[PDB]
Amino acid sequence: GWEKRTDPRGRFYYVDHNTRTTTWQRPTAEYVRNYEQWQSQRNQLQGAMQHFSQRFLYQSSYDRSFRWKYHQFRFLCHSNALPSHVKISVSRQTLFEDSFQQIMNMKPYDLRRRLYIIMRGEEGLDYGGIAREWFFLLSHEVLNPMYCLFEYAGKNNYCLQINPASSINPDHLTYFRFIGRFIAMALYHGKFIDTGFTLPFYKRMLNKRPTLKDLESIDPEFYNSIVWIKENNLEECGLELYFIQDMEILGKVTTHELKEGGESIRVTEENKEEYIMLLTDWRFTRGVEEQTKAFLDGFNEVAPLEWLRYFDEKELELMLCGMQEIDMSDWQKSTIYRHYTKNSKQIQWFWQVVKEMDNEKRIRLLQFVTGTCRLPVGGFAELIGSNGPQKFCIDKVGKETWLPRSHTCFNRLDLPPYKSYEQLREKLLYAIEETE
Ligand code: NA
Repeated sequence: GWEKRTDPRGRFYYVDHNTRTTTWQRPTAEYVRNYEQWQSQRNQLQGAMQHFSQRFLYQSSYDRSFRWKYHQFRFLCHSNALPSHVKISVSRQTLFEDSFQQIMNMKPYDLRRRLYIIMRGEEGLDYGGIAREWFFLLSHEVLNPMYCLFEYAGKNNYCLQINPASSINPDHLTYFRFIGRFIAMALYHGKFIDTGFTLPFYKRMLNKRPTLKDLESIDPEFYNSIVWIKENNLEECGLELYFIQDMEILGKVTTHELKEGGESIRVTEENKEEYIMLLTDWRFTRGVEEQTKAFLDGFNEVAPLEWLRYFDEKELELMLCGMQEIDMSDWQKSTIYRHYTKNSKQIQWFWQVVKEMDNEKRIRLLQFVTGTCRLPVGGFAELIGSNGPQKFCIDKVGKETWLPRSHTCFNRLDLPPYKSYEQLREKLLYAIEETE
C-alpha cells in the first residue's frame, strides 16, 4: 500500500503497508528494498552479539603511540566525570524511541555521569553487559531507513553516508544531534558501536581534509573519473567540464558552483588540480552540512571534539569500534594473488612482516587495506567491499620506489616487486604507520 495520513501538527506522512512502517519518505521500491535488507541485519544481531562482545581495548596503566594517546584520553574523561549517575530506561523493541526521548531531555553534562541502563521488565542489574548490548543495538537502530537519517552509496551496506534528502524529516537535525550525543557517550564510557561510519566521516570530527584517495572508499566509480582526469593528463580530448556539480534534491535539480563563476570556467590542464581538489571537497560536504554540524554540536556537548585532536581517522574509529584478534591463519587462507603467487618472495616477505606485527599494527594494516578496523562475523572469508563480499587480495603493481597502495572498496593491496625483505618491510610499515 501507500496512504498519506496526517500528523497532529498537520505535517503529511506515509503509511507503508508493504513494510508495516510509517515514514516521512515516499515508500518506493527502493525504500522497501532498503528496509528489508536493514531488517535482516537487525535479526542477524543476537547471534552476532557474542562476536561484538569479543571487542576489546587495552587495560589502563615510547610515546606518540595509539596506546598512550588512548590512556591519556581515558584520563581526560575520568577527570571530567561528574558524581552520581544517569539511568536510561528502554525496552528491547522500543530501544530507539526511548533512548532518544531520555538523552534529548537531559542536559549534556548529566551524560558524563556514570552510565546505567535498564532493560524494562527483565531481571539483572546493569554492570557492563546491558550497556554493551545497548550501545551495539542502538548503533544499528539509528540506520533504519524509516527515520531518513542515512543511505548507502554502493552495494547493499557499502559506504555509509548522510542522506542529503534527510530534510524530509522535520526533526532531521534533532536526530543527528542525538546521534552525536550518543556516539560521544560511547567514547566517554568505553563502550563500542558498529554504526559503520567511514574513515572520511571520522576525519570531519577531527577537522581533517578528506582526499582524492578517500573517494575510492565512497564512490569508486566517481574516484576513477577523477583519476582519469588527473592521470590521462589529456590533449583536452573528448572532455569538456566546467567547475560545476548538479545535485538532485528530492526531485528538483540544482547546479552548484565549485567556485565563483564556475559554470563559466572550463576545466583545463594545470587548472585541473584546483578542480579535482574542489570536486573532492564538494563530494563530502554536499547535502549534509547542517546534519553534520548537528552531529558535531551533538557530539561536542558531551565529549569536546578538541579532546580528539591528536588522533588520526584510524585511531578514532578504533576508539569507537574496538580491537579484535587478527588470526593470521584466517587472513592467509582468505587471500588471493594477482600477478603474484603464494610462493612469490614479496608474498613470503609480506607475511613475514605481518608475522612480526603485534595485533594493533595488524589492525592498522586491516584498516589500510579495507577502510576499517571492523573484521566481520566469520572473519577473513566474509570480507565485504563496494561490490559485495570480496576477499583480501594482493597484486604486483609498481615500481620498487613506490609505496604500497590500497583499494579499500575491493580490499586489494597493490604490492610492488621490492628487491628486499627490508625494503618491503619499511615500505609496508611506512604506508601503514603514516606519520605519527
Ligand atoms: Na572494504
